[PDB]
Amino acid sequence: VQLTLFRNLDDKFYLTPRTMYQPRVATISDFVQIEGCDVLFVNATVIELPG
Amino acid sequence: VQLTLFRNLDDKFYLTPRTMYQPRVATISDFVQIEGCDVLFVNATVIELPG
Ligand SMILES: *[C@@H]1O[C@H](CO)[C@@H](O[C@@H]2O[C@H](CO)[C@@H](O)[C@H](O)[C@H]2NC(C)=O)[C@H](O)[C@H]1NC(C)=O
Ligand SMILES: *[C@@H]1O[C@H](CO)[C@@H](O)[C@H](O)[C@H]1NC(C)=O
Repeated sequence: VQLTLFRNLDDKFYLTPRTMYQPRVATISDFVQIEGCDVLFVNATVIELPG
Repeated sequence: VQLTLFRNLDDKFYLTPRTMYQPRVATISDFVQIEGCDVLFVNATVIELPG
């Protein structure tokens, strides 16, 4: 919960801390899969998902 | 070590915090592999291991 998720120009997902701006490439081990969604989530397909 | 491991009704492994009951599915990235076993470990086969 200490990381922020954003998107670069090429629409790749990146993570950064909030203490300093040190962006890194988001991988599949950085996420937890849950049943429901949210209205504030970003919509993406399996093609654009993190590797 | 802040998470508790348990089994759901379909014999699938789940992890939850001990501050609130917020269960989530356990993945292989959540585990550390060691040589030995204790007597209080659940017996399982490679087939029924977390995805
Ligand atoms: C997990 O399986 C192991 C392997 O069978 C069990 O260890 C055996 O325990 C019995 C008593 O229940 C002993 O008589 C055997 O000698 C043990 N075998 C070995 C190879 O150590 C273990 O008890 C099982 N654990 C659980 C929680 O069911
Ligand atoms: C995602 O799609 C849903 C419908 O499935 C829509 O209501 C929502 O506004 C979309 N969200 C974004 C961020 O585009």
